Amino acid sequence: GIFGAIAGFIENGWEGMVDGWYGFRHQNSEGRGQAADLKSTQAAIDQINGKLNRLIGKTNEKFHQIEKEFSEVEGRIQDLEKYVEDTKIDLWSYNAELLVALENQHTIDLTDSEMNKLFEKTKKQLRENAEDMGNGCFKIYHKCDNACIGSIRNGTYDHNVYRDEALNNRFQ
Amino acid sequence: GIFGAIAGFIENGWEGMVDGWYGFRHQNSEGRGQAADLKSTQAAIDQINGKLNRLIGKTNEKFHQIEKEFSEVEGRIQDLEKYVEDTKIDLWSYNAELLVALENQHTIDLTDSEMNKLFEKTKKQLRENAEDMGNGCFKIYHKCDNACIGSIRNGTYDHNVYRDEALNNRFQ
Amino acid sequence: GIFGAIAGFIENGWEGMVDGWYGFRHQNSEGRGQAADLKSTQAAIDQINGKLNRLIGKTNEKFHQIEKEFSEVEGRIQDLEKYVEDTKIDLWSYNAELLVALENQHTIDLTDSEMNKLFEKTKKQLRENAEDMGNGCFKIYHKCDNACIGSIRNGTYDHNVYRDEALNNRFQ
Amino acid sequence: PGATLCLGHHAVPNGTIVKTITNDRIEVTNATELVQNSSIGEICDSPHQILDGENCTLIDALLGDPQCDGFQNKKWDLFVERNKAYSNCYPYDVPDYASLRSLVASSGTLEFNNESFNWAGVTQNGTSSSCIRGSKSSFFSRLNWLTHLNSKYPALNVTMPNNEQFDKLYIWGVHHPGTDKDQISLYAQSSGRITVSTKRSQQAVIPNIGSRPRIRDIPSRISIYWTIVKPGDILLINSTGNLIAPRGYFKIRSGKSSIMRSDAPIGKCKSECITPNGSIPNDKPFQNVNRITYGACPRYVKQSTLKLATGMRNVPE
Amino acid sequence: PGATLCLGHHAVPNGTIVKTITNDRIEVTNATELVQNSSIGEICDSPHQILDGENCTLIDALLGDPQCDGFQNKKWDLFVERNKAYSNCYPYDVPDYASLRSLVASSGTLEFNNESFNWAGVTQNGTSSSCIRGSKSSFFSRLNWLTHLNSKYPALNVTMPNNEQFDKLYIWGVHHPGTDKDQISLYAQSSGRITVSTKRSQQAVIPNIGSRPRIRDIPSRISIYWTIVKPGDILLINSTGNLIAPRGYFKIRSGKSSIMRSDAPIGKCKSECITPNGSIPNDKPFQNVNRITYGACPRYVKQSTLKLATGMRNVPE
Amino acid sequence: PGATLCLGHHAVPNGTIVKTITNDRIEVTNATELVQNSSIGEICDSPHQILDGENCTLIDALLGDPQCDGFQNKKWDLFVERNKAYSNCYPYDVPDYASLRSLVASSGTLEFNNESFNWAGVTQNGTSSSCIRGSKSSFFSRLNWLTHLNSKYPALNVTMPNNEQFDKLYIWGVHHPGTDKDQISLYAQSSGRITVSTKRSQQAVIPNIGSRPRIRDIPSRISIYWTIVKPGDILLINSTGNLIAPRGYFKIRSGKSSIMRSDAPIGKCKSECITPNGSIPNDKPFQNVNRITYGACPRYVKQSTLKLATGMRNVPE
Ligand SMILES: CC(=O)N[C@@H]1[C@@H](O)[C@H](O[C@@H]2O[C@H](CO)[C@H](O)[C@H](O[C@@H]3O[C@H](CO)[C@@H](O[C@@H]4O[C@H](CO[C@]5(C(=O)O)C[C@H](O)[C@@H](NC(C)=O)[C@H]([C@H](O)[C@H](O)CO)O5)[C@H](O)[C@H](O)[C@H]4O)[C@H](O)[C@H]3NC(C)=O)[C@H]2O)[C@@H](CO)O[C@H]1O
Ligand SMILES: CC(=O)N[C@@H]1[C@@H](O)[C@H](O[C@@H]2O[C@H](CO)[C@H](O)[C@H](O[C@@H]3O[C@H](CO)[C@@H](O[C@@H]4O[C@H](CO[C@]5(C(=O)O)C[C@H](O)[C@@H](NC(C)=O)[C@H]([C@H](O)[C@H](O)CO)O5)[C@H](O)[C@H](O)[C@H]4O)[C@H](O)[C@H]3NC(C)=O)[C@H]2O)[C@@H](CO)O[C@H]1O
Ligand SMILES: CC(=O)N[C@@H]1[C@@H](O)[C@H](O[C@@H]2O[C@H](CO)[C@H](O)[C@H](O[C@@H]3O[C@H](CO)[C@@H](O[C@@H]4O[C@H](CO[C@]5(C(=O)O)C[C@H](O)[C@@H](NC(C)=O)[C@H]([C@H](O)[C@H](O)CO)O5)[C@H](O)[C@H](O)[C@H]4O)[C@H](O)[C@H]3NC(C)=O)[C@H]2O)[C@@H](CO)O[C@H]1O
Ligand SMILES: *[C@@H]1O[C@H](CO)[C@@H](O[C@@H]2O[C@H](CO)[C@@H](O[C@@H]3O[C@H](CO[C@H]4O[C@H](CO)[C@@H](O)[C@H](O)[C@@H]4O)[C@@H](O)[C@H](O[C@H]4O[C@H](CO)[C@@H](O)[C@H](O)[C@@H]4O)[C@@H]3O)[C@H](O)[C@H]2NC(C)=O)[C@H](O)[C@H]1NC(C)=O
Ligand SMILES: *[C@@H]1O[C@H](CO)[C@@H](O[C@@H]2O[C@H](CO)[C@@H](O[C@@H]3O[C@H](CO[C@H]4O[C@H](CO)[C@@H](O)[C@H](O)[C@@H]4O)[C@@H](O)[C@H](O[C@H]4O[C@H](CO)[C@@H](O)[C@H](O)[C@@H]4O)[C@@H]3O)[C@H](O)[C@H]2NC(C)=O)[C@H](O)[C@H]1NC(C)=O
Ligand SMILES: *[C@@H]1O[C@H](CO)[C@@H](O[C@@H]2O[C@H](CO)[C@@H](O[C@@H]3O[C@H](CO[C@H]4O[C@H](CO)[C@@H](O)[C@H](O)[C@@H]4O)[C@@H](O)[C@H](O[C@H]4O[C@H](CO)[C@@H](O)[C@H](O)[C@@H]4O)[C@@H]3O)[C@H](O)[C@H]2NC(C)=O)[C@H](O)[C@H]1NC(C)=O
Ligand SMILES: *[C@@H]1O[C@H](CO)[C@@H](O[C@@H]2O[C@H](CO)[C@@H](O[C@@H]3O[C@H](CO)[C@@H](O)[C@H](O)[C@@H]3O)[C@H](O)[C@H]2NC(C)=O)[C@H](O)[C@H]1NC(C)=O
Ligand SMILES: *[C@@H]1O[C@H](CO)[C@@H](O[C@@H]2O[C@H](CO)[C@@H](O[C@@H]3O[C@H](CO)[C@@H](O)[C@H](O)[C@@H]3O)[C@H](O)[C@H]2NC(C)=O)[C@H](O)[C@H]1NC(C)=O
Ligand SMILES: *[C@@H]1O[C@H](CO)[C@@H](O[C@@H]2O[C@H](CO)[C@@H](O[C@@H]3O[C@H](CO)[C@@H](O)[C@H](O)[C@@H]3O)[C@H](O)[C@H]2NC(C)=O)[C@H](O)[C@H]1NC(C)=O
Ligand SMILES: *[C@@H]1O[C@H](CO)[C@@H](O)[C@H](O)[C@H]1NC(C)=O
Ligand SMILES: *[C@@H]1O[C@H](CO)[C@@H](O)[C@H](O)[C@H]1NC(C)=O
Ligand SMILES: *[C@@H]1O[C@H](CO)[C@@H](O)[C@H](O)[C@H]1NC(C)=O
Ligand SMILES: *[C@@H]1O[C@H](CO)[C@@H](O)[C@H](O)[C@H]1NC(C)=O
Repeated sequence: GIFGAIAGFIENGWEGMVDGWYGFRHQNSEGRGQAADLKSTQAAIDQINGKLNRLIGKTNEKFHQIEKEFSEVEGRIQDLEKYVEDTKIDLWSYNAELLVALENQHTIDLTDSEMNKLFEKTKKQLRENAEDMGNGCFKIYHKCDNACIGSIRNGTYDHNVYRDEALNNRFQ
Repeated sequence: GIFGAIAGFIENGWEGMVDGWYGFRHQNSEGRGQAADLKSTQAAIDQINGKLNRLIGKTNEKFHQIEKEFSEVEGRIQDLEKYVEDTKIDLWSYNAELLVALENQHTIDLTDSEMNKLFEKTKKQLRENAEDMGNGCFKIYHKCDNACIGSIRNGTYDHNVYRDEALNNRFQ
Repeated sequence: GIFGAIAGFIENGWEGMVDGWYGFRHQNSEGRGQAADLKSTQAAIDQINGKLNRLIGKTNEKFHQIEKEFSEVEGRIQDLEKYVEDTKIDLWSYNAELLVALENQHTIDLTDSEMNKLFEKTKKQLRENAEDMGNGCFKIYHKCDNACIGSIRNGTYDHNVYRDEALNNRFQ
Repeated sequence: PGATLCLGHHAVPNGTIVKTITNDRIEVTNATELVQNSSIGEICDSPHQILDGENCTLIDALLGDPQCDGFQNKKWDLFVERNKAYSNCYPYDVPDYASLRSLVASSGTLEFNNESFNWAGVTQNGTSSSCIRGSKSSFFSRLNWLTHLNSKYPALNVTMPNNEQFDKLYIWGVHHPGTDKDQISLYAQSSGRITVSTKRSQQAVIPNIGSRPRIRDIPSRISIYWTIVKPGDILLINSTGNLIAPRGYFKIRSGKSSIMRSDAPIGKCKSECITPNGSIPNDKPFQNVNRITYGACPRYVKQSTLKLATGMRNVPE
Repeated sequence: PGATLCLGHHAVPNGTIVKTITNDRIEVTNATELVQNSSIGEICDSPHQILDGENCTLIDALLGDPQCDGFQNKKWDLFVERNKAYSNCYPYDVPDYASLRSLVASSGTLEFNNESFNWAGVTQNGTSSSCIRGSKSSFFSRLNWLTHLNSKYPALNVTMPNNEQFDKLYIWGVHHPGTDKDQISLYAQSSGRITVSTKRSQQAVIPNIGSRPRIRDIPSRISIYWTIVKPGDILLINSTGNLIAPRGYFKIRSGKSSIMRSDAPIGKCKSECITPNGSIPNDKPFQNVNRITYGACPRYVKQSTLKLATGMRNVPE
Repeated sequence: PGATLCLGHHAVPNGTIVKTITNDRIEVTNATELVQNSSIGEICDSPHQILDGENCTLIDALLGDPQCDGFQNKKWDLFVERNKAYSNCYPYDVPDYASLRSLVASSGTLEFNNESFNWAGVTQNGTSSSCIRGSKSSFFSRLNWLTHLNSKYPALNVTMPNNEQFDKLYIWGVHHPGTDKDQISLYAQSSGRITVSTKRSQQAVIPNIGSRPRIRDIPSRISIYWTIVKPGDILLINSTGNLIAPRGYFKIRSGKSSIMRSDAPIGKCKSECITPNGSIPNDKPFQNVNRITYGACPRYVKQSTLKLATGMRNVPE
């Protein structure tokens, strides 16, 4: 991925997370748990559904056309009819090949981006109370119970509440 | 956006900024103000103008071609003439649709990138004298008058001048 | 570049580095040196080779087709044969032009991304022992001899060994 | 002690390989197929009005081959021409056969209106044992084989004005006798002329006498021609022998009708897209079933499969 | 107290909706239209040399229809053929009419050089009341209607060598009399032959006698043919009746000339791109005005609008 | 003192300019050319079986022009037709010449099987001084010029059944005498008829008498026609004069064979892609050498160069 998160500084995915595409795993004093992040999951799904919406169920109507199979040798005109159809099929086959390759590259990059976005969002939320371990995990330098973890996942974490405790543990 | 700045950690744009695409808003002891960043604005405009330069005013010359409207029923040859033109129009309509969709996606991402670039550039400039609040705003932990703000916008800010004052305010 | 590293916060490339695409330059107590990073170099080369693999040596076989040069004026049928071929050539010329422009834009962005990835990887490795100077260089706040520099390049740098020394030098 | 907060993404045990710009084989959590590669094996009779030609080609249904009498005045969105179809009337050919078949198929109708031509002085309704209808010698239902009366073939000069608001399609022919003996026997003179004209067009045909290989014991041949008469114009037939006369005109329309060669059976189902292999679903944008299609159809491509990634890269364990 | 430094981007109160790969409706600060959907309603007479055919088709200007005498020896980049144009001379047709019209339009010139053929023994300059020029019975200006002299039509055998450095285009014809009486009246024998040949080509036509519906009281018809003579080759005309002779040759050139059917008026303006609707600007890469174009034109597409984003995403308030 | 650790990338002193979506001129460390713009100037004789026509067109090799006797029964993947080729036998033309040349070139073989036709009552093996073979007057090797015997041309009515498992291609012709004197001299009657038919097709030709410009002192002309006979069908030839008879049939096949006009010499080398300019390498996906190609070839484009970046942006010093 072009952002370096998925298959990057995040070592691997979680087969155990089945209610979301992105999420949090925590270990604190009350145990260890898992929770999916709905907003980032929805953001990736909406973009992929936007791709599907303009590729699926959008066929054009064609009716009377040219003949494309021939039982007799005819020469010039039949050569042109065959050449016209072979030309068209090759150009559409090229369109289809390029389309899928471009879309898949973009899909991998956009899902990698959503993972990086959630990581950056969480990092800025923690301010001076945590340090990036480099593998997608934050070392939080204060007691952070389940309500505290839930406040980070909900976006309501107030870093000033724990700042004095965290700075003391960080900078010994 | 794939970088998460525009319509991302930056809540909304500034309708009040009319001399640039990207810029700074500050509040200090001398008041609050606004200033556009010319280099990042120019970088985004140059790339979009590069797109326009190869799409606008680049038409090909065609002269004598095939007939495309018919008043009489003729059969085989007319079927082929109509099929050739319908094939061509569909392929060019596909080209035009895909072109605009790809370019617009890239334009949104490149303008999002230029916003992220300016944010990262400013962040590194401030070193240990400021903290990212997470909404595109920096909390600067020292007295920073208009000349001090102007030095950040000009790229001449010397972090060592204020480091002792900032570290003292940051780490109480 | 869309990530802002190459031709961005990295001022220029190193003509003196001929064994890799990305690498490290250091100055410490034992001197100053240079070393290429193989993994990031290989990552960029593998992606470009993936592009070349589906563009080079993949031609289709065509045999008997239509005539494309004419010595006599014939009228309707010759008009169609010429129009069919001119239509095909224009669509393939468009395909080739768009293909190269898209691939080159992606190649510049992916090589810029690999540079940014290596920078971010090194930054997280240093934890609180170094500061980003903003030009792709880290100021390391502890004595870091050649073995210490080599541990950073190898990914085996233990930040806890130097943390007390670094924090003392950083926060005077 | 503090806490650890780890950011991550999901993964699946059953990934799917897709292609990208940089990699021909990369595994994502999920994908969807963009190339339809199967048909249900039958042509659904909805929503397009299907006409199964059975043993009849469209041209044979047009001329009035005896096995095609059930097709009189029928209409269709898609005429399905079976590969088993065969002719069983007087031996004939159509110069530019493909164009007549195309324009009738595109018109989508075999509506025929009888007209009373003034064939004064000749014998009408000639028949042949090569064209049996009801155990008797007969002929194309829409054509009138004119021959001599009392060993006289007086010159024909007949008009038929088009006072309608639509175009008329006239099907007529020229009989090529096998021998000069047959030419005398049928038309009482050594050589015929046929001139069919309007204010906009003229068609002149001379019969070509000679032995052709026998079909149902007939060494002669008929050549089929057609003429379109615009409103306010007039059909003028001027002949001194060998004329296979029309019995009226066909309505010629414009619309979405066509013809398809297929051996697939007709089924009672609904499908927008028809191929000679049968109907195919049209949810996917591409298909590799058949380059011949009718209706709202995916575009034919050479690839048998194209997987569109619908999830992130799969990074297990 | 410190300070706060906020990074941001602009926004506008009047955004524009565009499409992307992931969204069919997303608002950006500004966009530009890539599909030209309007014309000024007139064909600009610069920079292409326009020839307004008015009441004359190109073929009628070629043959010399009396209302087309002002078009003699004219040249054009684009010949504009009006839908009101009508023929007003002897009734004629052109086998492969579309090809003759195409090759003359592509040649871009009606330059005609008279040549003196040796029509020894026949009457020249036949006329008809169906082709009035100056209140008198006349004929196509570039064609020579030959008839009998003293009830004799001696066989014609005439040559015309091409000693020029360019190709010659010869227009000639065959008269199809309405009756055998007319055939005798005009050519003094029961059947004509016409053979027009060079060292590279041969054309042989037999007249077809028969009544056609009358146009300006004429039941006869002329069929128009053409022959190209290369430098160093020779035109050989060999006929025993019914020959509509050429009066010379047309220069046939190669270049950028063409023909367009249009009813739009000609205006005094400048525009590179011409459509039957009128001239259109060519700044945009695509257009949905007309699939028929001439000049430096945007490419025809089915879409009526395609908005190219020229600014960032618009995020107001 | 600490240490400084700088991250960076390489650069080169000799960059290459490429195009992107946003920039027409941007310098990268390296690029590769995607448009082949050169040929080696010769057509490699491997891996495709090349047949150098030399002085012979394919049609002249088909009919049996004396300078083409070495081409009898030859086969080819690509027939190379030289622009210097010229005919040197009886003057002839082929209606739809391009189609006969196309179907024979696509068939890829001149295998010819002699058949014994029963030309009872006529003189065979007519010759002409316009077609010299071995310093004697001769004729097309695959054609049989039939003329009168004892001033009698009895009507011909000959059959030749196709009892093989493949299609037969028959080449025959019609002689157009220059004068009525020649018609009597050759065929002992004033007008000929030719009818060539099968159970599926019929072809009838009438000779057209008239003077054509002389080629090798011959004012007459032959017109070449062809007929394909399916297995189980029969060829029937029915003529009373002017028949240029076939001596047998050609095998007609399906495959990858074709024909190309070129003056490039044949070389002893290997190359999948052939153009009239000569063989070109096919490593690149596009080429601007020639729109005419044969084999595994890059696609023709209008651009003379397209540089694909294979390295990062070059940022020196
Ligand atoms: C007073 C007097 O002397 N008057 C003279 C007349 O007698 C004379 O008429 C001719 O008389 C001879 C007598 O020997 C003969 O009967 C002529 O009739 C033809 O005969 C041949 C030989 O049998 C026959 O050929 C056979 O045809 C069949 C097929 O037959 C049909 C069919 O297709 O079913 C019969 C149809 O009625 C007929 N259609 C029409 C509209 O008449 C067609 C048609 O003739 C063919 O399809 C055209 O090819 O044929 C089969 O093909 C056998 O293989 C074949 O041998 C002809 O069919 C008979 N012709 C007719 C019209 O019936 C008879 O004309 C007259 C002229 O000679 O002169 C008077 O003075
Ligand atoms: C000594 C002796 O006896 N000599 C004999 C000759 O007399 C004889 O000549 C024929 O004589 C009869 C006498 O009754 C008659 O006049 C013949 O002339 C034709 O007459 C018919 C009947 O009126 C006429 O048909 C009418 O044609 C007009 C249109 O007229 C023009 C036109 O288009 O304007 C007149 C043009 O001059 C003419 N063009 C040329 C080059 O001659 C054309 C052309 O004939 C037609 O366009 C061809 O279709 O016609 C209108 O169409 C009316 O509706 C129609 O009734 C013919 O036009 C007259 N033909 C001519 C050539 O003028 C006259 O030939 C001779 C042969 O019978 O035998 C001698 O022994
Ligand atoms: C007892 C009695 O009286 N019987 C009568 C016969 O005599 C008579 O036959 C005719 O007799 C006259 C006598 O003056 C004459 O010889 C006729 O022969 C033709 O003569 C002309 C004039 O020279 C000649 O034209 C020249 O042809 C050459 C080319 O010659 C060839 C060639 O192409 O090489 C010769 C070939 O053999 C011939 N091919 C065949 C298959 O016969 C071809 C062919 O004829 C042409 O290619 C067709 O265009 O020609 C050159 O073109 C000169 O420029 C040209 O002047 C003809 O070629 C001679 N024709 C033949 C067949 O040889 C002779 O027929 C008979 C009929 O009048 O009536 C009896 O009662
Ligand atoms: C130019 O040359 C062609 C070719 O020779 C001639 O055309 C042939 O004409 C003859 C009649 O003259 C045709 O012969 C007929 O064939 C029919 C089909 O024969 C096949 O089928 C039967 C069984 O149905 C087999 O026994 C036979 O072996 C074949 O396999 C027969 O049904 C006919 O028989 C009937 O008529 C004859 C004749 O009166 C009676 O004796 C019989 O008892 C029976 O009633 C007949 O044999 C032949 O088919 C034609 N061939 C082609 C290819 O068309 C042309 O006539 C000639 N042109 C001129 C002007 O002469
Ligand atoms: C094969 O059959 C066709 C069709 O019947 C014949 O062609 C017709 O020939 C007749 C003449 O024989 C033509 O009749 C002429 O029609 C002209 C146009 O008539 C219309 O316009 C007039 C007013 O201008 C109306 O009054 C009339 O009702 C029509 O609406 C008339 O102008 C002619 O009149 C002049 O000539 C006659 C005859 O001499 C004089 O009596 C008159 O006073 C006047 O001077 C004339 O009536 C008819 O138009 C032809 N029809 C077609 C479709 O072409 C062929 O002749 C026939 N073939 C053979 C060989 O016989
Ligand atoms: C319809 O009209 C055409 C055109 O006039 C006639 O066709 C011409 O017919 C004559 C014969 O009647 C042909 O004349 C022959 O030309 C040959 C080529 O001449 C060129 O080359 C020679 C040198 O080889 C030069 O001297 C000459 O100037 C030319 O440049 C000559 O080789 C012939 O000469 C031989 O025959 C004559 C006649 O017997 C002898 O006197 C000579 O000694 C010599 O043996 C001859 O001159 C002419 O080429 C034809 N022209 C065309 C264009 O085909 C038709 O005949 C006529 N139709 C009818 C039915 O009459
Ligand atoms: C189109 O129809 C017209 C009229 O029906 C045909 O004209 C007619 O042609 C016949 C000949 O086929 C003429 O009969 C002749 O009668 C005279 C009597 O003197 C005689 O000399 C001839 O031997 C022949 O028997 C008839 O008079 C004539 N009618 C008219 C009004 O001219 C015409 O032939 C038809 N054209 C075609 C191509 O069928
Ligand atoms: C091409 O032109 C040539 C020459 O001009 C034509 O040849 C000529 O044809 C006529 C017949 O149409 C011949 O006249 C005949 O005269 C004899 C006298 O004995 C007589 O028996 C016939 O009834 C007829 O009147 C003439 O002699 C002849 N000339 C030559 C030199 O052969 C030829 O017919 C033209 N071809 C075409 C297709 O128009
Ligand atoms: C196809 O071949 C057949 C048979 O070979 C041809 O039929 C034959 O045609 C000739 C006329 O060209 C007939 O000869 C005639 O003989 C009578 C004797 O009474 C006489 O009146 C005539 O003047 C002529 O000499 C011959 O009888 C006839 N044979 C048969 C069996 O009918 C036919 O002409 C050929 N068709 C073509 C288009 O070449
Ligand atoms: C995979 O994607 C397709 C297309 O959106 C969807 O129908 C299918 O349910 C997806 N599979 C899973 C397991 O979500
Ligand atoms: C459809 O029919 C064509 C023609 O017979 C055949 O080549 C193709 O394999 C068929 N495809 C399927 C999916 O049945
Ligand atoms: C241009 O003319 C065509 C043909 O009449 C018509 O269909 C189309 O609507 C016209 N477009 C404009 C913009 O006038
Ligand atoms: C190839 O031949 C064509 C036709 O003569 C010519 O236009 C073109 O310039 C040639 N190209 C090369 C590379 O020789």
